[PDB]
Amino acid sequence: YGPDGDPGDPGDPGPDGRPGPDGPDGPDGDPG
Amino acid sequence: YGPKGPKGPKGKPGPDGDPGDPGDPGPKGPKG
Amino acid sequence: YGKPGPEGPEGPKGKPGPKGKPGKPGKPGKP
Repeated sequence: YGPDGDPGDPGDPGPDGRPGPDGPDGPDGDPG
Repeated sequence: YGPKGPKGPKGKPGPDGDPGDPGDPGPKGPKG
Repeated sequence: YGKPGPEGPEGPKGKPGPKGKPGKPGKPGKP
């Protein structure tokens, strides 16, 4: 027959991750 | 000797990415 | 011809997702 063929190419990079968490709460407002 | 076999199937896709970085802080609350 | 080559390696992990949305506003100040 012959030697085994070359390995296939690496798979595709995985899907992008999900959107990150929402940022932290802003500081409370100044007294009037 | 014989010729090498056909190239193999491409690999499976990678796993999912991590969630993104946290968002920026909210704005300051309105003044009183 | 030889036998088929092996399946390739699994792909790498995906890139991190997009940066998150801004946080909510602070509370209104008091009178």
